[PDB]
Amino acid sequence: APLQQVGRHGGPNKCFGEFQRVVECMTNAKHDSYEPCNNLKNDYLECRKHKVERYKAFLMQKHAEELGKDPEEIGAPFVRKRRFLTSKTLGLVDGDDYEIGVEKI
Amino acid sequence: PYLVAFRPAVLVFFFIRQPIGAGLLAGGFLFWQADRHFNFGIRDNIHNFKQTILGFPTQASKWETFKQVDAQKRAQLV
Amino acid sequence: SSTHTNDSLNSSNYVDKLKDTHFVFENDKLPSEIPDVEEVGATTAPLLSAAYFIGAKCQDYNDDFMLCQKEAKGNGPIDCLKEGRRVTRCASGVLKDLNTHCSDEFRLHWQCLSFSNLEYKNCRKAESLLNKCVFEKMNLVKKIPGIPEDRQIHLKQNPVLKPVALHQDSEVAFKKAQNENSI
Amino acid sequence: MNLEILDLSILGFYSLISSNSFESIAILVATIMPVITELWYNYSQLFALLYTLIYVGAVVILFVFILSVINEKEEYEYEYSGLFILILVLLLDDLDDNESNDNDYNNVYITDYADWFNNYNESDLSVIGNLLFTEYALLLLIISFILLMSIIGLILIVKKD
Amino acid sequence: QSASTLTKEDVLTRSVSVLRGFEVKTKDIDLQTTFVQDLGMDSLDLNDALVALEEEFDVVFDDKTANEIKTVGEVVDFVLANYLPTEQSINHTIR
Amino acid sequence: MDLILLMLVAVGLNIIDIYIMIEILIMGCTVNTIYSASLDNDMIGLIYSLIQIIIAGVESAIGLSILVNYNRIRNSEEIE
Amino acid sequence: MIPFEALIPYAIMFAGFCLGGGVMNSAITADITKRARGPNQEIKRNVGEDEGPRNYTKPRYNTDQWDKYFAVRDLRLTGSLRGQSDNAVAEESFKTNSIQPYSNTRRPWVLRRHIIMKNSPTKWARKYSSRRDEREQEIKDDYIRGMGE
Amino acid sequence: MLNNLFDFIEYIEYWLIIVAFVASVLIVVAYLTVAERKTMGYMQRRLGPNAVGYYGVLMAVADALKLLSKEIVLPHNGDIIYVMSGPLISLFSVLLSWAVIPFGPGLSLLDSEYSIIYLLASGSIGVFGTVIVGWMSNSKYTVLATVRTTAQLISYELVLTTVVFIIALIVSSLNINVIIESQYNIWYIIPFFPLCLIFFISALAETARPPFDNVEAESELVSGHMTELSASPFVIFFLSEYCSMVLMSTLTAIFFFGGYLPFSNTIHHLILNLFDQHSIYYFIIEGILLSGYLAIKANFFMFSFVWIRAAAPRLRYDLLILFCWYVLLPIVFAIVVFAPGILYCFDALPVII
Amino acid sequence: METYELIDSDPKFSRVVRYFRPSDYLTWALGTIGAPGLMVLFEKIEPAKGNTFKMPPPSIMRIATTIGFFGGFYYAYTSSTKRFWGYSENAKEVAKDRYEVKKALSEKKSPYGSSLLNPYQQDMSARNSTNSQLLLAIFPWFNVANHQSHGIDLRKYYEVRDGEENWNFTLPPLDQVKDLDVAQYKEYSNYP
Ligand SMILES: CCCCCCCCCCCCCCCCCC(=O)OC[C@H](COP(=O)(O)OCCN)OC(=O)CCCCCCCCCCCCCCCCC
Ligand SMILES: CCCCCCCCCCCC(=O)OC[C@H](COP(=O)(O)OCC[N+](C)(C)C)OC(=O)CCCCCCCCCCC
Repeated sequence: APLQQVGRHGGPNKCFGEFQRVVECMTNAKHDSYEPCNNLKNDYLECRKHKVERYKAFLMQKHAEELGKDPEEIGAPFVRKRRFLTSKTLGLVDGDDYEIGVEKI
Repeated sequence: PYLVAFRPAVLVFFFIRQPIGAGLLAGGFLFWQADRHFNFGIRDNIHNFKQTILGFPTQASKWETFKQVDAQKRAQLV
Repeated sequence: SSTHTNDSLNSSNYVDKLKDTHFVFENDKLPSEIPDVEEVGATTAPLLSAAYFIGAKCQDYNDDFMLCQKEAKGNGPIDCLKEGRRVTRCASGVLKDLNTHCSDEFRLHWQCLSFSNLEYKNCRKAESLLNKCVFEKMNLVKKIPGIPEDRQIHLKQNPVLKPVALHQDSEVAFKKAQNENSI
Repeated sequence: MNLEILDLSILGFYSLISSNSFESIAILVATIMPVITELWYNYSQLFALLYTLIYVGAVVILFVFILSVINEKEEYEYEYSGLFILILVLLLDDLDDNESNDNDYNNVYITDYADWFNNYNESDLSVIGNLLFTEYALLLLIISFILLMSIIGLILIVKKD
Repeated sequence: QSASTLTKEDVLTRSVSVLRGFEVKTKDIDLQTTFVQDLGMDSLDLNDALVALEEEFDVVFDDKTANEIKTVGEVVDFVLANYLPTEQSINHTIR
Repeated sequence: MDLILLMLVAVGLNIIDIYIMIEILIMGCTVNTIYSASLDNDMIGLIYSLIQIIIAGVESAIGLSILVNYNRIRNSEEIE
Repeated sequence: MIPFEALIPYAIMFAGFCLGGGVMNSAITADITKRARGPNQEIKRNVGEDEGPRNYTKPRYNTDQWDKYFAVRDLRLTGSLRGQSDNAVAEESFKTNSIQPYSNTRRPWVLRRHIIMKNSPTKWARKYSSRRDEREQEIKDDYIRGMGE
Repeated sequence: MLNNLFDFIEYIEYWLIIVAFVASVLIVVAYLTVAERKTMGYMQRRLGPNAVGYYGVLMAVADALKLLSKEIVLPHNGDIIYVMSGPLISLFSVLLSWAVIPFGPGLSLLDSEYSIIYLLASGSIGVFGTVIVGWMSNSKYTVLATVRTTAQLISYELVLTTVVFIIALIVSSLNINVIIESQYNIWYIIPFFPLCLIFFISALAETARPPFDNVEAESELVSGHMTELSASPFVIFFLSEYCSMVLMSTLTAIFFFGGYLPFSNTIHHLILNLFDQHSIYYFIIEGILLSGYLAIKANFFMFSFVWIRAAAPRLRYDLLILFCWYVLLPIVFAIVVFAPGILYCFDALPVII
Repeated sequence: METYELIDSDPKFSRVVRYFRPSDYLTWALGTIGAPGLMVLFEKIEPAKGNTFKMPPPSIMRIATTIGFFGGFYYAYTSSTKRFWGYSENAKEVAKDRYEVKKALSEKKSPYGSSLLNPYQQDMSARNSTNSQLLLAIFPWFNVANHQSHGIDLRKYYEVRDGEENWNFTLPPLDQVKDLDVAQYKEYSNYP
């Protein structure tokens, strides 16, 4: 059994476990048909693309629009510029809005 | 990373040699960037037109399916 | 490793622009049913300086937390919350003891690591003083498993690789102990 | 503003109006450079550098062949085109840049969660070599075999003797 | 591709037009029409015509034939038998 | 624009221009492999990408030699 | 007879390297140490009287993924990517200031815009044929239909 | 002002660091042109430039300013794309290669685990920019020089790439800074003395320097690819060629002479013990010291570039191809098999640390 | 199918050569001289030049002997491999295999041998080399490593069969045999 889905550090990646449980199910001798392993196939494909999870987020965003809910009042706060991950945004006691250093670690 | 160094060199030389071809290409480039930045929705609506005419599940098609299930499920409880 | 991923900060802001990266916060605390625990507040250099003393003090709790992860069978982060809180408290206990017993020796070692690219080989002298102070006051010995006790690299008399730049504070503090302790 | 869009807009314009063979060997270099930069800044810096190391050597060999085969044909020839038909073609092309029609996959953003289990932390090239030289060593040895065939193949084609 | 597409009527027709642009005694030119008698060309006029007929058909008369040519029909015979299309580049044919 | 085969106008009118199109077309496959492998954190895809680059460079050399000898055949008199 | 005039340009070339190294070693090291002093400008610039000598942090090199997690973790504690702190306990704000990057997963622009590189049998199928997306939409619809059971 | 003025310097500080980095490299490149003529002059028992500026210190400035005040020769004002694209590609390539050169520990603009690949990849682009000058040009000397540039590139590219890979193999890393720090106890000149010669021979061929100056052979191709270049396009190509000489001299010092590591560890500690480490002045001196070690080693190889030009005649490029493919390649591929075998025999396979 | 007892699903290179029967050496010689002999036969069937017989030059017979020598070994290697796999009659090889394994087990030594390879590389090496003899006619690949993936259970060596009582091997339990998987991961479950 050759290795598949090898992470960048040589070990199993995020989705290897899903793939491994599919192989074990499909190759088990206790199974009359491949029907038991159908949910395991969807789980592996969901691990890679997250297509159903993205689809759920599509419904939640759309359902919030039709009820007039504010996107900025029900979502999660975010910052787009890395230089402005400031100590005030991070919540430090002596925080400030001055830019952080990202030029050279 | 070499496009960052070359881009100022190529762009100015492109305008020098072909000022009208460059202005038309650059003008169209900026117009779509204004469509995306200012949410004019022109590119999105073209995309929604292509999916509708080619039989893809559109954004409205997927939302209609949800509304059909929503009405079906509510009556199943009531 | 400088590979761009979707789980941490990337190389530059051109990477964020191409990925349209959003740095997202969550204002919600952990649920009240889960018991609270104070997180470890030490940064990279103090933690690396204290790595082998946290290992020598929390070995039972570190192994028990990791063994919980193996027995969790995928349900890892949920089923080992209680074991994880023990690990955090034990690690904070070591850092607490360092700042009360070996404060100057401890702060000397991780100030050298900050001065020396966080390479253990560059700060042997300050490490030796910290090892001596910790052993006398906390009875903790640094051990590198899998090798004989006399082949441990941190105890090598004449290492092949040595720091190019000398930490002046470590040189001064090493001389002071030489003339006062090993008479 | 994603300035790579403008770069590909200029490249598509010059591919429609290219006339001689030197311009084609420049369309190739004008294509690898956007690829290398975008790989460098988004997905893989390792393969951005591998592209530069290998394709440039292929480009110069390609260029030197143009010198030995340039045959006066397209310097004095005429093309018609039309500026209006060029720009209209590029406008219609620019309208549809959605290579995929999964709207949720293209619109919803995702994240990954980091873990500290990988304490032996090395570069992607070390893992690629670790697998290539151990598990897929047959693939490497066949590639070595194909490279040998090219050496013999080039000689039996070009050498008059 | 690399073969002639010439007919005896076209070569004669193109020969007559090229000979009509000169100062000839008569404009009624056929195959039997001689250069010295019917058209009235001296030594230099004849060779001006031959080179003019060379450029029209992209052919080159050999020295032996050119010195001994008498009639218009002989030129038409020569063009039909010796004309070849010029070789094209390696890209014109296969592309 | 793709379905009306607009790419047939972007390819130049020399045999070498067909070679460049083939290299660009294959390079599109490798960029797609690198993109998927990086998102999945899968080194098997990157091994595939490396194999494609080496193999694509082999056929570039084999095709060039055929075109090189094809041009020699035309310049065959070589009375010099 | 050592010709000193010939050795003058080498002295300036020697000083050329020393200009780069002298500036880079000191300017970068000072900035890292300055930004490691605290979470705001009044602590970075001003020097307290009761504080001891300034200990400097040298630039980092030969890093890996752990150093990226460490840098972000340091930022959440001190406001600097190379902050310094050996406190056994973090502040309360550290429990809720985690940073999670969310990014799109779209194919490169050169893949979906190059006039030649975007054309292939499978790319046309993905872009113009609805056969693939019809099947995958069934999977998504089953998720909401199966909620009631 | 005050506060706004003070933290605006912090907002511009790293740009000045780059400007100082650019200024430092251009000073060496400018005065390498002066040093070459001074070195050749005394070897040829003349003086070299000593009349332009005090003792000749402004000769480089005069050459640049005079060439920057000259008319640019081109068929039309809109034909800048022809003879300017080539010089810019060559200049941008060599300048970008300097981003990975560390003047001290961690003092490189770019640091990555693939700095070696970036170094080789960046310089290969400069080769492309040179051949662009003969872009269906009607100048037969430019056309004849473009053919020779490709022939030399095929010669040195394999040897230079493989030599750097052997050095990277001995440390099992492609980071340039790790390779320098791996030479604490031994400089790779001693174990790989044959490779240092081969690296320098490859550097001479890469930079088109004599005895491999077959591209710009004045006695053969008047000026080679530069015969039609005047004023600004000529300066940029001339500037990039001498930038490459400094780069390859600095790489010879990095791959085989320990980079910035001190000649004497005892003396290095003695000098640095005079300055308090709690003061910023210690790090200025250390930056001067470490770069000085790199400067001294690189100055010797920049001297060696001039030295070989003043002693050896030029070799024909068709002989260079046979020399690189029949002699250098078999030797280098022997060492690429030799070195791992030695290390495995003594259980000393390298790791990154 | 006339199957037999499985001895080793991936026999080591040295074991295959050592277990050569005298006929396997005989076929190795036949391959070595069969290649020069076929060059004589082909000339005899139809002369290469003209119509008269001409002995092929000595340089051709030298390279032909080398080609036949490798071909003879590959044939003999596949002949002996089938006995390990059980495809061919291997009664003699089973008795020899059982004696060698029981002898090594009684010495508390691995029947497979100690390896320079770590657990991954032993597993990887077995994946690459197992069943590779099926393509030995196309390109060579041999098992030259001491891995433990041989497709056999060492408990079958703990039952005395007919003609093995005079060996008097006292076999220890498998957890005391050096360099075996079942006696390697004592302290850590991910380190041998
Ligand atoms: C340092 C900057 C170097 C480049 C600066 C010069 C800018 C010119 C365009 C650079 C590349 C942009 C895309 C062009 C692809 C090649 C198409 C081409 O034929 O070159 C365009 C050039 C203009 O000729 P023009 O007169 O406008 O058209 C012919 C009219 N019958 O016709 C020519 O033959 C001149 C080409 C000169 C040699 C250029 C070699 C290619 C260099 C590309 C490096 C950058 C990669 C591309 C980045 C931009 C991508 C669009
Ligand atoms: C295993 C240990 C490796 C040793 C490492 C060094 C390898 C060098 C190989 C040289 C072979 C050679 O010079 O080759 C000579 C070849 C071709 O010569 P040919 O036509 O065959 O005639 C010679 C054959 N004879 C004599 C047997 C008949 O061209 C040359 O003249 C190359 C000249 C290179 C000079 C470059 C100057 C570099 C200066 C360096 C200052 C720091």
